[PDB]
Amino acid sequence: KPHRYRPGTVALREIRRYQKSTELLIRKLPFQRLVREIAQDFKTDLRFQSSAVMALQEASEAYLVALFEDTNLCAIHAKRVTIMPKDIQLARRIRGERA
Amino acid sequence: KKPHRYRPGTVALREIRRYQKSTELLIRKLPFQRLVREIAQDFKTDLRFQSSAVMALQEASEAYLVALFEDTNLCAIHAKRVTIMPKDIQLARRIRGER
Amino acid sequence: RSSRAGLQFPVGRVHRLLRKGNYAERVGAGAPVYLAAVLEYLTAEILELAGNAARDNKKTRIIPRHLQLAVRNDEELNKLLGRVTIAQGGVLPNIQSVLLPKKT
Amino acid sequence: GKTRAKAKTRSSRAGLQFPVGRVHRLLRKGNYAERVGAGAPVYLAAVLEYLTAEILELAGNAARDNKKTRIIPRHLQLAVRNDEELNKLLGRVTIAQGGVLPNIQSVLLPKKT
Amino acid sequence: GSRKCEKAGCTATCPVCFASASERCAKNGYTSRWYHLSCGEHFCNECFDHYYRSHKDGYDKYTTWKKIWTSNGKTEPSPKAFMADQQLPYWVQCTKPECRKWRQLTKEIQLTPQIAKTYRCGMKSDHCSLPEDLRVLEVSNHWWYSMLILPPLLKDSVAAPLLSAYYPDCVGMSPSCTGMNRYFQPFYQPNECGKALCVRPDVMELDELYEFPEYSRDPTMYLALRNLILALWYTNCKEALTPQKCIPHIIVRGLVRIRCVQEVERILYFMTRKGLINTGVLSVGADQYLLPKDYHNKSVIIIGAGPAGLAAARQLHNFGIKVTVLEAKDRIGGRVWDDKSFKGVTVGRGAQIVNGCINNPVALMCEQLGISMHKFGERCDLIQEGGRITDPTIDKRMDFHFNALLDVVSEWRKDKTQLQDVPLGEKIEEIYKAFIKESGIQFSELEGQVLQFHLSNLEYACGSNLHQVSARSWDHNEFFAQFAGDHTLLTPGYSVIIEKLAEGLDIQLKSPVQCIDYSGDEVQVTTTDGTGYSAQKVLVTVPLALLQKGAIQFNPPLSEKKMKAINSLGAGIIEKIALQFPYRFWDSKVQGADFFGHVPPSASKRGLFAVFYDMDPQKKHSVLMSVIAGEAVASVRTLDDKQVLQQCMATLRELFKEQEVPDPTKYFVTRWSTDPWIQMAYSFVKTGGSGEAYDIIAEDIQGTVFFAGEATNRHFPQTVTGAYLSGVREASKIAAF
Amino acid sequence: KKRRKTRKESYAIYVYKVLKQVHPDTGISSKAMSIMNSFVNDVFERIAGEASRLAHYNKRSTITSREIQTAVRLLLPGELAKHAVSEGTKAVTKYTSA
Amino acid sequence: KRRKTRKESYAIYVYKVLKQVHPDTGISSKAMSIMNSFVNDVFERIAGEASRLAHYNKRSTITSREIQTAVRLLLPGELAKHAVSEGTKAVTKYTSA
Amino acid sequence: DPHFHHFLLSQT
Amino acid sequence: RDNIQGITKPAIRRLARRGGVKRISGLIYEETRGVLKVFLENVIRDAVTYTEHAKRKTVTAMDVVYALKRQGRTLYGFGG
Amino acid sequence: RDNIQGITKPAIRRLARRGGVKRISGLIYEETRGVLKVFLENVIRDAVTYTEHAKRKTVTAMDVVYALKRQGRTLYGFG
Amino acid sequence: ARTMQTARKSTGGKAPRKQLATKAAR
DNA sequence: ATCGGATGTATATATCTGACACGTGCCTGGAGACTAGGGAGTAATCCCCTTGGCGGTTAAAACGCGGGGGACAGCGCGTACGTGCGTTTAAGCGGTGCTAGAGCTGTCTACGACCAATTGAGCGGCCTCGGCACCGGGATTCTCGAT
DNA sequence: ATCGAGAATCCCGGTGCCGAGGCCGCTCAATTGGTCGTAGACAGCTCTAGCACCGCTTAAACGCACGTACGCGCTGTCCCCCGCGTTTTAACCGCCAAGGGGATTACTCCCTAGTCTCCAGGCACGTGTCAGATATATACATCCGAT
Ligand SMILES: Cc1cc2nc3c(=O)[nH]c(=O)nc-3n(C[C@H](O)[C@H](O)[C@H](O)COP(=O)(O)OP(=O)(O)OC[C@H]3O[C@@H](n4cnc5c(N)ncnc54)[C@H](O)[C@@H]3O)c2cc1C
Ligand SMILES: [Zn+2]
Ligand SMILES: [Zn+2]
Ligand SMILES: [Zn+2]
Repeated sequence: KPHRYRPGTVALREIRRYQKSTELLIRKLPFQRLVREIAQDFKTDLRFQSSAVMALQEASEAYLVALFEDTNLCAIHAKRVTIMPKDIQLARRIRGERA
Repeated sequence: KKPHRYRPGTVALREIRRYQKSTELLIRKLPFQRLVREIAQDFKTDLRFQSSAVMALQEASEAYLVALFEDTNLCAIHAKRVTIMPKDIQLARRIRGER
Repeated sequence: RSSRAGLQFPVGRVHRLLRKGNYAERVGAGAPVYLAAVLEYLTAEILELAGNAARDNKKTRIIPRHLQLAVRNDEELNKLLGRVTIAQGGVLPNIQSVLLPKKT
Repeated sequence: GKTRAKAKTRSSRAGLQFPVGRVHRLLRKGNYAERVGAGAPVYLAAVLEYLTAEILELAGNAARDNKKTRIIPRHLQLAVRNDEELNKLLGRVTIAQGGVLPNIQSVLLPKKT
Repeated sequence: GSRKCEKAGCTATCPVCFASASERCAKNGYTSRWYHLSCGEHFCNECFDHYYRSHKDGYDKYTTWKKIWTSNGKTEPSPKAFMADQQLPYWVQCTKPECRKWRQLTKEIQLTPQIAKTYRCGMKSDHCSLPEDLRVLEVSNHWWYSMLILPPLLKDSVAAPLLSAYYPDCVGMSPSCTGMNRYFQPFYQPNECGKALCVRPDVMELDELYEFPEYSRDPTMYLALRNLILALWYTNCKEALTPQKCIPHIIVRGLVRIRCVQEVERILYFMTRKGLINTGVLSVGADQYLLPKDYHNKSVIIIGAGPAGLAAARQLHNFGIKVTVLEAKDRIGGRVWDDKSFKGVTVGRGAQIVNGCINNPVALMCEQLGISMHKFGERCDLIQEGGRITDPTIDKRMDFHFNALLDVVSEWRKDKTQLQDVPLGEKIEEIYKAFIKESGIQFSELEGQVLQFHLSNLEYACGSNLHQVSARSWDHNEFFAQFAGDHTLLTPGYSVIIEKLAEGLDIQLKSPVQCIDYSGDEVQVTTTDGTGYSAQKVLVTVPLALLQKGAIQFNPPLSEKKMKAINSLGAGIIEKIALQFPYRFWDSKVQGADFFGHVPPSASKRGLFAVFYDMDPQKKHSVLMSVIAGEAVASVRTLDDKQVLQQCMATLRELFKEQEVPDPTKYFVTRWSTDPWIQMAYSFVKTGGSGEAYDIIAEDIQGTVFFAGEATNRHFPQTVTGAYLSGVREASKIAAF
Repeated sequence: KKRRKTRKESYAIYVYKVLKQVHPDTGISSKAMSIMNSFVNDVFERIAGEASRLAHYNKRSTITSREIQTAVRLLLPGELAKHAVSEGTKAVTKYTSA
Repeated sequence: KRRKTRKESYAIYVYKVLKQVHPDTGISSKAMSIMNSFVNDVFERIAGEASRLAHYNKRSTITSREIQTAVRLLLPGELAKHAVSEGTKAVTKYTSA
Repeated sequence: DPHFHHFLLSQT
Repeated sequence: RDNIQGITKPAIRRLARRGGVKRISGLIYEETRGVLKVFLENVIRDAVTYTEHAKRKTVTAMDVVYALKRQGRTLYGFGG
Repeated sequence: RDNIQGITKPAIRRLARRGGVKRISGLIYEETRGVLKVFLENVIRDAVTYTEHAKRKTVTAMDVVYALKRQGRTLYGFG
Repeated sequence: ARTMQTARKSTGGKAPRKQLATKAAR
């Protein structure tokens, strides 16, 4: 008798897990290739220490995570429970991100 | 003959053209001055102020309040509302990190 | 002869202000020339945009309103000064488009 | 003709456990003032000892209260973010391997009976 | 620990703690230090620490109080202050007549006025027989107060709500605390311009320091009691204020309350004698006298039964002093004389207006009588013969110029002495001509006529043509604080107040005094028919004109100094006409205004009915009143009443030219000028004269012959109020002896 | 393998000592130790810089303990300021008594 | 009798650059003091960044190259390019004399 | 300041 | 009395008009006085801290331009 | 393939669910790649200048922690 | 005296106004 | 959907008045010409630590496929606040007075750099085991589909 | 409305292993002890600028009516995104190779603090205009009914 819990049990339970855990999410080699690719524009043929790639990973996840905190408060303040891109644009504008 | 009146919003929008257009200082100087002195009595007593310092706190008051209505107004417009409400003030204060 | 500088901005006064703020223990030769050149550039275009945006108010004296919108109109000068209030500045005429009264 | 005279250090001249000499050298060697006074890093080492004791204290309380015997940086995350004033000193500071203190907005919690 | 007190000279041979706040209280035993509040009140070092030390249970209570005492007061919150204000037990005096013992209330009991009002010993055996705490007697030793650390501060003073602008502890009240006639404003408010009959809540007046020198160092206790007394008087001015009524309203902790209660009686009697309270038309009879039997043995003859004579007589009588009033005429009142024969209205032949009701004795007396006054509106159109209301711009233009002329006069006089005095009228004229010369400006005939109206209004005020009045001194009295607030029409008339003052006094009518002899042991007074009177003291209140005429023979004669002052003032004069009509013909044009002005056709005629007064504020009856002033008083002296009436009606038909005016059906024309025992309306300063003249005339002779009357009041000349106050003044002087 | 390294500094044994003072039988991990190290450096340049410009405003050229008291009363929020000043005066006076 | 101290500004220099750009067009005093505190603000940002940048490379000397890097960190983009290009114009125009 | 004094309390 | 209240309801209206706010709800003014009160409490606290350190009884304008600089709200036009 | 998509769709889901986000719309992912791209462009534009000033060809950890500190986003745990 | 005037009071020639400045005032 | 009061707002013209651009004087900080120790460019090397490749497994990513609930447009109904007019009312002004304290300048002095010998103290190399993972098994709890 | 699969989550138990903690040498930065010009507490004046006070006008603030439109709750309707099996597929991991570049230590040397004097650049200080606010009268631009 297959029966999925619902739209929200995987969500809220998985929010309890991925708030509760500590480790770094987005994978090492695609992120590393990303930083090298953006790095090629300002200067050719760079080199990275590995821990610096972990550092850009950590600040990048913390900045995105805080952005989803705030855009979540944005869309909840519209009596919605779903992030939509104009909410992202709002928090980037409200915070001051929007140049 | 007796109507003449205007819509609720013509005096508002023309008033936005005037008070965005002008620049001068527009909270009255003696109630503001007494306000700064009465807030100032708590930390230390029997004070003395230069006048231009009271002008300077008047500038910080207008800058911080006015910018807070900028972001509060974008908050309430992002709710498909054209009227700000105190929860929007609370939202922009949490987004700027003022708690 | 006394004519030695013949450039722009006070190299000696800025040089004093680099030596007497405890930044390094010692300050090289070419540096206040460099920093003076940069500040003359920045000063120059900010007063230029206050120049055209002063002539748009048909005046001759630049008041701080002209420095307000003279900064806030260009992107880069605004991004250099985005945390700085200007006294007697006011705002640019920003109006959100939903407030514009529409009709037939 | 002697430079002994009870060869003592300092931190014990003030009753602390912070390096007055190392902090003192770090105040003289960052170009903060051409002269640096007599008892300034005594005062400053006192302030930093209080702050260190506060954060490590709350990570100790949270360290028992999440059933370990060793402070990990996660306990520094929710150790710092639970006091108000320590959070206000560190509100612009990310700390790595910290994660997020568990916050759930009220509309996300289920609308059960 | 010790058994001795910190304070040097304290006679407490056995200190005990009144606080018992600490579980460690020393009681009657040993303590490291006994803290002294008074010779009979101490608290031990343990209870001190109980509040003072942060780690003690009473610290909260002391810090909270210390905060209220900060947002509310200007004295430092010391533990001793906290004790005297918060912990000291109350004391209350047994009200049983044959007991009257003072009792300490248990520390939890909060004394109220109701408790004090009815308290008897034991109120929670013969409780009244238990000996009085020995500490009570000590309080009445002069050195007792000297060894009080802090002055008493009253709680819930009746004066409090009137003083919310002052620091409570600066006016004798406690920082930890908290429908009157609008005309009662006894206390100066901070940063106020002067106004008449006001006292500073925080400072003793000169006469007060004189009577109570012991308070010059610290006036706290006095001010609290004086302020309370005034507040109580004004709260209910219809009853004599007695110590019994005050005592329940004296709320303060400690034995000091006993000292406060003991002082209230002294201050009450001083206030009464001086005429600050228990005054006005308040009447008091045998066994109700307002001053102790100590003042009673003495006697007085008062000459004249106008406002001044009757004021002094009322005061002295209420004091318990033997008084006889001798009046020349067949009626009392003097320049107060009301006609009650007009339909539905009372019309004064003499005084009827009250100039500045705030703190005015007249306003008080109206309160006591339940009388309402009518406040004048501002509007007074300047109507021309015949019909035209003066253009508002012309009106404003000439008002400005008129007053500008007064400014330059006040500027001219600054460096002139009496020996260089010139008539106000002449000075104004010259300045006016010299201005038209200077600036080519030229005024129309009407503009000149409007200026004449204003001049006429000055003449009405002074009771004289302006060429008689001093440029230097015409307005001398304004050097002193004047009566602020509404000017009113005393619609029932001053006679009601007069009647009330005189009621039950010993007054002899038709007894004109001719001789006063004060050369012997007591004053011999003889009337014109030879009737003899005698008393220890005599007060003369006859009008200035009668003093000038020398109608009373003084032996020994008045001093040359007095005579010069008497003659340096002018016996000012105006006359009134009242007219009754069949209907209110002026309503259309006048539109409810209390009065209207009459623009003079010429300078010579300017004082002939310059202002007309609508004598019914209810706008129902039809009575007009007008005045004859300046030159016009002379022009009317040979005219009979009918002729004056004819000229007034001719004037009205001019003022209301474009309409009809009914005939009057009843009228009067006054002849004060030729009333033998009066011969005037009110005094003014003649050219060469000084305001000091009023003081000189006021000066008693050898504490035996006293003077009152409007012409003796330098602060408040001319008025019923001023005359009334001069009588109160003299009653105080006479009663002191 | 066999060659001189490069002398280095830290705060780590001091943070370990205060850990011995507060909860004496309790461990700490290595990256948390580097967190506290960078924390002590971060606060150290905060009040050091506040001492720099706060001493620059008054036309002085000397950093004394009054300046550090003011600057701690600027960065430390409130209750965190007060006990820092009490420990600071206790360490100044407790130093000075010798 | 006795006069009073003073205190420098940039107001004559700001006036001179204004005379370079739009020469027949004046300036008011509040805007002059705003420009004054503006150039003090940028001066302390760039000198401060020179301090934080010299304080990393174990160096205790602020030459012009550190000001080049610190300008290439503060000023965004285009005016960084022309700013640094004018800086090379003034170093090279200086030393070639 | 004679101006303000209460009339009945300045009779010395 | 009640200095805070001295910030008038039309003044908060006027600052909203400069901000580009059309319509203002009911309890905006209470919270507006509260927010202005908090901001002036922090700025005045830091300015007093800047003024007690020079041991001077008088607060100047350079005091509070410094205090506004340190909170990341720099304000030109008064020096420094 | 995803030249820069790397931040797979479930990876952005995992970061959002660390942030406490229940339901994610459709175009969120491309904008999220854009915002992350802008942030990294500024951070390593500033970091590469620190690596260029020492004339060194290898970016270190102190480089990016210093350049993060300057942008007001200070990050402990590396130096 | 001027004080006798009710209707159409004169105003010119008045001495400067004095204002009690006590310390007991909050 | 057009037309007209009306009405707030843009357009010359004087007008005082004063704030700014400017001329006089001065004094001290810019500069100019030396020296000197040291910070740093510059070479070369040590080695190590970044890059690169390659194979083996596979957790994660991609993708297809239900399906339902969340966004959103309509819509009716209340209320609250914008608009405008009579009342007040205290803020601005504008002068007048008083002296507390910023600021100046001088006095005298306790205190931080300069060296310079002396040493243990924190730091790196190098052990060593106990706490956290970590399967591995097992009872609890919560959810979701039933009554 | 309330009760069972059953699946995720929490509770002990041996294992291991390795990273946390500790110990032994050991360079060098703290330390101690004197000097020394000097920055700065400290005293005192001064005068000036902040605070206090009082009267007058009035723009602005306050307060009452009123109406409509803005907020907001219900209703339906669609679809986009959540959830879960199935494939694949590329990330992770171990190890092996090579050297380019970071860190080090030394070498040499130019260069920027440091001194003393010399003078004009800017900066304090009168000054008198020409730019702008302020009426002041005057013809457009758009709003708002009412058609
Ligand atoms: C027409 C008029 C209008 C006035 N308007 C006003 C006004 O509007 N408001 C206002 O306040 N005041 C007004 N006054 C003035 C006011 O009435 C007087 O100032 C006041 O009455 C004077 O008081 P008095 O007691 O001093 O003297 P009086 O009233 O004059 O009385 C003196 C008494 O002394 C008596 N006397 C005289 N000689 C002898 C003697 N030899 N023996 C015995 N008795 C003697 C007289 O008979 C009289 O009874 C007005 C007066 C008049 C005449
Ligand atoms: Zn006791
Ligand atoms: Zn005693
Ligand atoms: Zn009894």
